[PDB]
Amino acid sequence: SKILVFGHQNPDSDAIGSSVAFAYLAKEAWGLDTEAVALGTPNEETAYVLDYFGVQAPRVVESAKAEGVETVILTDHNEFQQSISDIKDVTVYGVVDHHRVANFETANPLYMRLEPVGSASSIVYRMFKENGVSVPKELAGLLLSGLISDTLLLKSPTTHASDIPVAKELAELAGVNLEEYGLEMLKAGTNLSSKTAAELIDIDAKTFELNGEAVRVAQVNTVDINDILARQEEIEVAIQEAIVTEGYSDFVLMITDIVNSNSEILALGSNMAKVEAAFEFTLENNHAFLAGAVSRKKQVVPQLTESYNA
Amino acid sequence: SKILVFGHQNPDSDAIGSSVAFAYLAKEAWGLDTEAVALGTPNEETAYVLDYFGVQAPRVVESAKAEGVETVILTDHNEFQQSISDIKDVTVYGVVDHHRVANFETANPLYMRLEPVGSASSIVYRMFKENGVSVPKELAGLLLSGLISDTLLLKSPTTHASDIPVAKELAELAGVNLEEYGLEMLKAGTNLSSKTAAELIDIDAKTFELNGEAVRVAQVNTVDINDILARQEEIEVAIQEAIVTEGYSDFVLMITDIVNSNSEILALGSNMAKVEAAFEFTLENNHAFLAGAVSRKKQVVPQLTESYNA
Ligand SMILES: N[C@@H](Cc1c[nH]c2ccccc12)C(=O)O
Ligand SMILES: N[C@@H](Cc1c[nH]c2ccccc12)C(=O)O
Ligand SMILES: [Mg+2]
Ligand SMILES: [Mg+2]
Ligand SMILES: [Mn+2]
Ligand SMILES: [Mn+2]
Ligand SMILES: [Mn+2]
Ligand SMILES: [Mn+2]
Repeated sequence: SKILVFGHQNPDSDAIGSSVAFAYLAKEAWGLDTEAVALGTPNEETAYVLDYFGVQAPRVVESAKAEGVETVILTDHNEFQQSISDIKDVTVYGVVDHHRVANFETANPLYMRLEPVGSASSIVYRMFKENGVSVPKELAGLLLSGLISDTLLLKSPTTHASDIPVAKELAELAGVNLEEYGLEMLKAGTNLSSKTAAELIDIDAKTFELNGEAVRVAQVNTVDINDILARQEEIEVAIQEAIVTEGYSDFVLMITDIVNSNSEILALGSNMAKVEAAFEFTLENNHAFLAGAVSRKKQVVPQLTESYNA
Repeated sequence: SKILVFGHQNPDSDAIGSSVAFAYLAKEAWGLDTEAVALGTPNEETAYVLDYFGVQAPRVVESAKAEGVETVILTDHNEFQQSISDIKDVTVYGVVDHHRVANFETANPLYMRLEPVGSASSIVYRMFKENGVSVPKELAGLLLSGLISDTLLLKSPTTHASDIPVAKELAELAGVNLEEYGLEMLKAGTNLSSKTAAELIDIDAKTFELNGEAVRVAQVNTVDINDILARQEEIEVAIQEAIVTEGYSDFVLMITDIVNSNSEILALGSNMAKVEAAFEFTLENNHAFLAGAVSRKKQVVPQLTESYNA
């Protein structure tokens, strides 16, 4: 009785790693019929991880029905609007995630395992351990990347103390130096020249349903804010097209400096006041600086989730 | 930083056991400041368990604000309408449960641990084991009861294979014979003479939000269906009062024979067709027989959840 295992739309290092990693555990521990698949082309960062360990990027799926499957397992997400296209007409078997919970419901009791930690991979790893399954080296690689990717080499305000031992142990199992491998994959994600302003606002974006509204929050990684601020024009022309065509209410863009841990916010839409409220700032020409922010999940989502209700 | 730990409204053996059991683990494993409390007077069954092991029933709480607490941990439930009165203005720290998920959302990532097993207590026990904490005898007692109560001495279609070892091991730790203690507590819950038809429809009931509707599903334990069917009149007079006063759309009552594993369904409301659909049966005089049903969570909820949508 076949089961797909996947990450969210616009899939990322953590999203792919955790998902793939686990389809393996499930088979070996409980002899389930799990096949890890994904909902998109890997990003430039994941590409590098995938090629660095010589794993093939997981095939891209359309809908469960297309695969003739009714039962799934979600990793790194749970919000129905972020999931596979036909998530309403399937059974969720199990969820392994590290996000807040919204727009998620079921008919029957499932397995869930959510912990608030720096990645969804740190959990899958910990779970490999509870069931005495040895991690192949190459999954130790993916999993690790997942954790580096998500935490920005263990310095995001999402890094939990539980992550640190997890780091040592994985790096070792992968045969890389942590400090040394970390920078060189993180670099691979800051190359934004291969991307047109259309694709750019959509390397890493998610839809949120705040209080009636569809708000779409996107993030990019860079070493220099003004590179993207020099592309402001097209970037905005692209953003507008998205809001019209998709029926978003607003769009929010985090231009994160991973070297200094800051972001610039670029936002347009009908609810600008709701945005400024969430950030105690002023959009000068559609944007503003936000000092020390790198986490969408801890420094963006909760705040919007509040000022859109208030 | 104080944290309440509790079961659902109309609290039961599993609801109290699991909740109490865990407030202990949390303290001893992670030194949290958890105090187990509950939202009602124990039922006649739990009473017997509580007195059999000499534990005091947990104080009854009004609202978190009344206790000056903002952070909670839910066991044996998750549906906001089944929880403490002010669950919207608190932070959910963690959830340990074995039900489907609905009407549940958060602002931040939490701990969840849901598994589909015969009780929420079988999970707390298993969890005591992952963290090398010895269970006091008397918590081994509560936990066990929780699992017996919920499964009807391991014969409900909710008993998982994972429950059986859990049973042996707990019974032993409690110093009771499983077969022998099981019947004598289960008996304690079938005494429905101490209850007026008002209280009767509300020993064990939960509200469900199916597709706009408020449907309220109640269950009783008996050794003889016709005892309750002989009380039909008042029982119905009481039911009506509930539907008017609360603004339910319909009421459903499972008259479960725990000796033979059957239930009689007694239902009134605006959506009778939606009910009959879910059960392939005909209400003769507001009721009908349903052969082999004992589980609200596996044989009632999913079916309504479907015919109310269909
Ligand atoms: N078959 C697995 C199911 C499971 C356990 N934990 C999970 C977490 C997520 C998804 C599925 C699971 C088991 O017996 O343990
Ligand atoms: N403080 C606990 C938190 C926790 C783990 N599992 C949980 C399940 C439910 C609620 C809380 C928890 C820990 O460090 O592990
Ligand atoms: Mg991310
Ligand atoms: Mg029950
Ligand atoms: Mn992710
Ligand atoms: Mn992640
Ligand atoms: Mn319960
Ligand atoms: Mn229960």
